[PDB]
Amino acid sequence: EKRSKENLPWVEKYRPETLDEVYGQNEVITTVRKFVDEGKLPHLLFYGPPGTGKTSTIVALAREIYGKNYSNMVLELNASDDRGIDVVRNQIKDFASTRQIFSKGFKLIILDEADAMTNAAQNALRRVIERYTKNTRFCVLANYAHKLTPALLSRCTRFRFQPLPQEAIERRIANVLVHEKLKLSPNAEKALIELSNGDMRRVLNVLQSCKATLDNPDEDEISDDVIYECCGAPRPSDLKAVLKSILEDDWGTAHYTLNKVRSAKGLALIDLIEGIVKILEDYELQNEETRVHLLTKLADIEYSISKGGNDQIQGSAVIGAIKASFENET
Amino acid sequence: ASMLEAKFEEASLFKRIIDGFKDCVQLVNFQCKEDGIIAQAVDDSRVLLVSLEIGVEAFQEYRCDHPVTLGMDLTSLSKILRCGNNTDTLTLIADNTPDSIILLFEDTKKDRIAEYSLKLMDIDADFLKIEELQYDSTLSLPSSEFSKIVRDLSQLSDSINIMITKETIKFVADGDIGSGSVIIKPFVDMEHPETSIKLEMDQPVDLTFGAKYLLDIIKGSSLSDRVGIRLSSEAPALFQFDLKSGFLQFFLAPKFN
Amino acid sequence: MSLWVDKYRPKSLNALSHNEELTNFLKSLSDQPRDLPHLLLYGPNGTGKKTRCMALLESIFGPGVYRLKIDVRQFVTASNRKLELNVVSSPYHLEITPSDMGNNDRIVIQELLKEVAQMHRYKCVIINEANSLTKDAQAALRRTMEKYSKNIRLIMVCDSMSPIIAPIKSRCLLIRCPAPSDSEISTILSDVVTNERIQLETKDILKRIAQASNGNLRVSLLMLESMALNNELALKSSSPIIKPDWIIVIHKLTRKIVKERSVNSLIECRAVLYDLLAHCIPANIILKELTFSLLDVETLNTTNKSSIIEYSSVFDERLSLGNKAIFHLEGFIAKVMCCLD
Amino acid sequence: TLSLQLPWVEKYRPQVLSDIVGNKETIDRLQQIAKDGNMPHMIISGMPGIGKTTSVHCLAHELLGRSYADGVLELNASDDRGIDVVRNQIKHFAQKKLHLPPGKHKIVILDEADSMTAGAQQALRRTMELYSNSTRFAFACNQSNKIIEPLQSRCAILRYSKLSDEDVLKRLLQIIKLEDVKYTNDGLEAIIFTAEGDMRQAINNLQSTVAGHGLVNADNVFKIVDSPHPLIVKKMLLASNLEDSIQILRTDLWKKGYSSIDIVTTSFRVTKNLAQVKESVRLEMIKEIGLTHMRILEGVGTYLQLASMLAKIHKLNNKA
Amino acid sequence: REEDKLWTVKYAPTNLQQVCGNKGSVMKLKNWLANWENSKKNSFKHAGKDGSGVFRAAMLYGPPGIGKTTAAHLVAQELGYDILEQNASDVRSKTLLNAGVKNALDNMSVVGYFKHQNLNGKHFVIIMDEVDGMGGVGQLAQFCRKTSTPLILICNERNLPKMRPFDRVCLDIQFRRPDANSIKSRLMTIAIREKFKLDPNVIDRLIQTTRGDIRQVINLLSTISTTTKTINHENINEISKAWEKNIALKPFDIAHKMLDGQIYSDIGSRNFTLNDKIALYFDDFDFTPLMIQENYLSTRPSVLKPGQSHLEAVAEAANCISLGDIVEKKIRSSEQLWSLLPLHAVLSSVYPASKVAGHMAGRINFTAWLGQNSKSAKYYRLLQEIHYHTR
DNA sequence: GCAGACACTACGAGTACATA
DNA sequence: TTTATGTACTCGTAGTGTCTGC
Ligand SMILES: Nc1ncnc2c1ncn2[C@@H]1O[C@H](COP(=O)(O)OP(=O)(O)OP(O)(O)=S)[C@@H](O)[C@H]1O
Ligand SMILES: Nc1ncnc2c1ncn2[C@@H]1O[C@H](COP(=O)(O)OP(=O)(O)OP(O)(O)=S)[C@@H](O)[C@H]1O
Ligand SMILES: Nc1ncnc2c1ncn2[C@@H]1O[C@H](COP(=O)(O)OP(=O)(O)OP(O)(O)=S)[C@@H](O)[C@H]1O
Ligand SMILES: Nc1ncnc2c1ncn2[C@@H]1O[C@H](COP(=O)(O)OP(=O)(O)O)[C@@H](O)[C@H]1O
Ligand SMILES: [Mg+2]
Ligand SMILES: [Mg+2]
Ligand SMILES: [Mg+2]
Repeated sequence: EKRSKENLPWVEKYRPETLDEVYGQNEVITTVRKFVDEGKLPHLLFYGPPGTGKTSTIVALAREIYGKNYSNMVLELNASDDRGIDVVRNQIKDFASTRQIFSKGFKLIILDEADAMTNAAQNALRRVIERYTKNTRFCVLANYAHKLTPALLSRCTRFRFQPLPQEAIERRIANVLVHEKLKLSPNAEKALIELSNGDMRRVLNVLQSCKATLDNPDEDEISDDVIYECCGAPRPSDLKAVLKSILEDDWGTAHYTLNKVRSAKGLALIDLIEGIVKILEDYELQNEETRVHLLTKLADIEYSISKGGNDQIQGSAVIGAIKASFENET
Repeated sequence: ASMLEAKFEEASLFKRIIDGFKDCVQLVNFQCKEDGIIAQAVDDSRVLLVSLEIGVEAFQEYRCDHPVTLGMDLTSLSKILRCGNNTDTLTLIADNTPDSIILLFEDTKKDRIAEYSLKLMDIDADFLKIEELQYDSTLSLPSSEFSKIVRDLSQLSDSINIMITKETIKFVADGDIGSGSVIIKPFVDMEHPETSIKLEMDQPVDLTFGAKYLLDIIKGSSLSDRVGIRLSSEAPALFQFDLKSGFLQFFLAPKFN
Repeated sequence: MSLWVDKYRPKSLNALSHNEELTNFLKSLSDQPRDLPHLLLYGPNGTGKKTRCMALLESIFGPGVYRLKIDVRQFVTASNRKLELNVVSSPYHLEITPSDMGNNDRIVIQELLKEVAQMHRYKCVIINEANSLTKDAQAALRRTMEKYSKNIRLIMVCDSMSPIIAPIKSRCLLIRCPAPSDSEISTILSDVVTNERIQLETKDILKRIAQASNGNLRVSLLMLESMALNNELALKSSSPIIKPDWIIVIHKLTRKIVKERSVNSLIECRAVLYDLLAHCIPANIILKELTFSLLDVETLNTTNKSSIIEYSSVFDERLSLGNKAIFHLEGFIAKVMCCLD
Repeated sequence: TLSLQLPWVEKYRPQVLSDIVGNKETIDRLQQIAKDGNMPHMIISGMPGIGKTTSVHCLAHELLGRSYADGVLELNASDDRGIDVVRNQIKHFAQKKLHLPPGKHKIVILDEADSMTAGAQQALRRTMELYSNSTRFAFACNQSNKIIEPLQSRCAILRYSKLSDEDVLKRLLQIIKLEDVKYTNDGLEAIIFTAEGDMRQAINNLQSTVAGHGLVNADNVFKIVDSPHPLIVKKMLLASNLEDSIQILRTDLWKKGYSSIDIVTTSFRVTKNLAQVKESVRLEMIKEIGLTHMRILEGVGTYLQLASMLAKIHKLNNKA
Repeated sequence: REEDKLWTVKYAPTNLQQVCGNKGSVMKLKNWLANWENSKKNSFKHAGKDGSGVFRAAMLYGPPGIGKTTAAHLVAQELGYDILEQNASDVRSKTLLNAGVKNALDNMSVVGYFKHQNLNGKHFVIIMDEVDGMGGVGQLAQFCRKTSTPLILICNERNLPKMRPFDRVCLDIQFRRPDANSIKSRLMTIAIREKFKLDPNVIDRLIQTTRGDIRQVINLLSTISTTTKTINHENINEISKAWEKNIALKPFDIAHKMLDGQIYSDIGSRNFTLNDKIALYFDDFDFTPLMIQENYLSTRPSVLKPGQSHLEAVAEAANCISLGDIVEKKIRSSEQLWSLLPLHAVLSSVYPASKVAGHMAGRINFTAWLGQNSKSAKYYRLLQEIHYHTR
């Protein structure tokens, strides 16, 4: 690292250095603290969506158990490091079999993003874990469970990291604003909550980019308007107006309204499709055929947009799909 | 001109020192100071720890006012040392917190001059203060004898168990082919002072070690005529190879159970 | 050579008596070649795109582009498979095609374009049949022409636009090559025959060749040469319009599909398809010919025609995303049999 | 850093054949082999965590005693079991002359035998056939399909089945009485339901609940460990109302932090393992789930894709 | 000794009159090895009565555990020929094979000198048991061309292409599944010798489920007699289900089982669920998609829905075959998504064969897309050659 | 000591698997 | 038998090194 902090992104600057600094997962953190205070630590398996605080939790845990130099006492392997079955047969076996080199303690092995390991590597790791579990504990961080061997799943204690609720994001945002001498309006905070979609890195990145957006970093408050231009996400009022124009107004008015909304501040049809999806999910529909047609046609449109294409034709397709789906209901 | 200057008497010394622990370690963290140059490096399995230290007396000329952290890579370092005549005089050159160092492979003493440079590597791992402690035993046997014993026993088992009890060194390695039980009785000789099995005793020790790591240790036996092994039940094994002005330890971690 | 298709080819833009507007546009580009961008000529095959490319090349530098040589280049891939693909090189330009196996033409593109970019300031790189690229070599090309441009230039020739990805369309200038008019086909054939020694009863034969060729001048010249050889160098007004044996096989398959709509006839259809795929034919053109020959049968209905064309579109989409074309073609024939029955 | 207490999975591992619960006939046959001594070559197969390798180790311990240090050669995936460097090891071990009791033989525990290559098993064929008097083998593989048919032609097939709820409950109650932790029958049945006949999972969940809340009551159990998502997926796919299926999807998987690809794979597995609905209906369900799977793997992973998958599954299920 | 030896070892046949079934094959082997020396004196320029005069080498194949090794051993020992066996436990590499029994191809038995009237106890009979456990096959074939000693080979599957050079260099002797009567008699003798009762109707089901594997039958008898010496007709189904052998299936038989109309019936799906169909596909995942496509349109369909003709079912199966083509293309590409194999299994084998299931119109034909594709690839190469030459 | 002999590590080409 | 990367295994070869010897 260079120049200590203040030269890092807010994602890597506000990384929790203690188990007390991890928010949201209250149950998991309390259970882990009880585990390490009572002296028992089984093979841990942390599962959850990206950005929920798995590797931060395990790094804080290893820092708490050991001294400051946790990296000198932990064999932390990642997908960047080669993890073939020869690596399991040699490096993992030697680290598990031998005694600690710096003090008296149990060896800890952290396998971040272990879902990328091959099937044979996991098969070897099975017996490696089970044989030398007396003085060596394995931790597996996996975003995807279908890539893990069921034998490996049946061996490690499963901990699920839920997406961060509202209160955890609010507390972290309050801490960040206190540190950074920054002010932010509550409606902007709610917009950040809706924009996060359970991710914390998204929140930190949007805060950093919005502080960069302001001409004067101090004094000026971050409103939801600044959030919406900086992220580029559609405003809820724009989505409501577009949906109303589509539902009631005819083709000329609806097409002109959608084009004007998109060209006002450079909206994309994506993020607008699932904004409309959220708004329509907030409706009650008497006929299931409306739901079926909406879901199928909008999924096809989103797939086509993901593959890329002509935006005008896709917008016309969106309008046609919605208007054809809300006429079968009556 | 440059802040850090270290002109070796010969490139052979540095080549031998690097090749001593090149195989067992990938990343090396040199720390140049006015007292000398040290290098604390850890194996990938984090079992075998190497602590190089070269005194100021092994350099024909040496000067380094500001402490420098030279994190490097032994593969590319050995590749750089591979090219260049061994009789040539190497001169390590570095700047004030640089991105690289300069290897003066000055051929003979005139004419050809080389300027091989290796980009410096950002190793943020601080040096580990594992110097020594109250060791239970302190033996000292010739490097050739220890290397021969380790090479003979590695073919019989995957683990060599070193036992010291009542002024006696005993190596045992039980495996599939057989079980070696090479034993050594301490002695001293005035006729040939180099071969002398020195020993000290506080408490008996029964520590087992891997075979490949011990082979990695004995690969460095060419540097020193004598090797000093110190063991303890609550300390990693120490293998102090004595150099012309410094030393080269090997902190090996024993197996448990 | 003795073939008339490669004996009379216009070397310069002055001899391009095909399209006045396209020749004028190419001459506009050749007026100041110091800043000529990358081109991409598209249109029906047989129009003469390569002729325009070579004419523009010799208008940029000078005479001598038309002298060519063969230089086989050894290329190594994953494992140790050898797929040595020759390049038809020349002074002042370089001609390449993705005739190599499609799954690993990306390496051919990568190292060959990197080798030619090691240095009359630029060497044009013509890529025939660019629509056959597999969206992986095009990814390399995206930065290949963008990074090094003052030293290398591309004239990317392809007969279709759909497989070419959006960035390649974006960074390349688009030039359109319409097919010749029937009057122009007849004029070109008349000039060829009066430079040749074939006797014509009436120019109606040239018009019939123009109508049968369907805007394809290359097959028009080939058919004229074949007829002249078969008619003892004296064309007859009653000479039947000879078709390629491939067209005959397609039409016989269409007749068998139309008349008999049983499973056994589908078995002989599968056998004929196996033979045709063994006869070096792309899947897109054979499905297109089968579809358009099916729609030309007069015993069909408009509903059957609509169903056939819709399933033809579906199975052509399947061809664009499939490996073994025989399954898709057999499925299309099965659906056609189901609809007609 | 204090020395860790051994986990209850390994602390209470059985050491005698009597403590293994489930598959009473197989355990009794193993006991009769143990006192008889005439151990044949056997292959042990079953789902993970039901007591395969522990029975092998217990039988090896019981048949031969103080000779356990050198009279048994144990191999596993961590050892580089290849055709060349390892054929010599078993060849020497079988050719090794060690004096046993009259009715006992050397044991070669080729643990996790489904991961070996074909050539290793081809050599093991004649290795087993030659020295059948001196050494005996013991394969312990999760899947018996990888083992070639010549190896199956000279082995005793011992198929373990998933543990019944009564046996898991019995051994669990034994563990509670040895550990003296306050328990409620509702919590125990919650542990049984969560384990799905996987014994090690039951012990691990018991550990987590005991050391997380002290009491193993059902609320604490469901707080610590979640219900198995295959059951939730099966409930979602079998619902009759599309709104109900969408609500189950969202609330129980999307708001609980489950990846879309995990939901799709679990839906495919549930559909292929489901039997209530008609075979053809399962075929179109599998086809649609696979189309959504291709969409997910190609890059677009969204709640909308899963919602469309459920909508089309309801289209096929409701018969238009 | 007794009680400390495997049942499949102590009850091994002692003479050629103790082999269960395969009397014709053992008789043929005995005739061939009893007349090899006459063929040697004839210099292999003509055949004999049964044709043994042209082939100095023979090879034995069959299902496992039927008696190939025992027949070879007894035939070699009865005439006194000294056995010299090579096995998969030892190296059969080309260099070591040339450094192994290559000199022994025309030497003499020194132990035959020391052992011993035994007139023909002074020669090598060479035994490559487990030939399939392999340029070893080329060296073995070249040995078969030139050998001065009796030579036989034991393998399991002739149809593998790696024993294709053995097509006409050996006297093939085929061993089949033995008839249940001899095995019944042998198990009666074994049961009355080992104190446990056996019920005659049980042997038929044991052979049926074990698929004619006598060694596994003996192992089953031993294991059952460990704790329950009495074998009756009550637990016969329990034992058969517990010891059922999940043998792999050949591509033609895979196509036959996939196209059988019973498995897709309502009653037939209780035991043979679609999971079993996926497992059956996964045995040979490279030939099943090709095998299904080439004979899904040459059957009488027996699972036609009401109001649906055979052509409609053919088209609806072809649609999913085309979908499976795209799935395979995504699987075998740069992305390399091998988690998509179960989907390809359904879309390429199960669903297309779930609509055209029934008895064969003709018979299952080998895949022709491989040969057609190879010929097309060569024709493409020759087309490229002439295209570049004339350019 | 130079020469041969020796067995070792290192390297390269080929084959086969890829969901339970 | 084509497939089209990445992984793992296996073998074979070429040198490279120290060890015996005259
Ligand atoms: N519960 C939390 N409390 C505070 N900060 C958090 C929390 N969860 C995530 N973060 C922040 O998110 C940043 C990156 O997330 P990490 O926890 O390091 O990675 P991760 O959450 O495990 O996601 P993956 O699966 O590794 S990509 C951290 O540096 C923290 O600043
Ligand atoms: N029948 C049983 N009785 C008692 N404990 C059991 C039983 N089955 C499993 N266990 C426990 O399961 C743990 C180890 O089970 P193992 O036998 O090692 O799993 P496994 O059968 O080998 O499955 P895999 O394929 O190796 S993951 C120990 O804590 C045992 O106490
Ligand atoms: N026909 C038979 N009659 C009696 N016992 C038999 C018969 N065939 C096999 N056995 C028994 O099975 C044992 C082994 O038979 P083998 O001939 O070795 O099997 P195999 O033919 O070699 O098949 P492989 O080599 O495993 S593929 C013999 O020792 C007998 O106990
Ligand atoms: N202006 C023209 N006058 C006469 N013939 C022409 C003209 N332009 C093209 N051709 C004919 O077109 C043929 C070459 O076509 P080609 O460039 O191969 O088509 P494609 O590029 O579609 O394969 C030549 O034989 C040539 O006679
Ligand atoms: Mg992480
Ligand atoms: Mg196990
Ligand atoms: Mg045999």
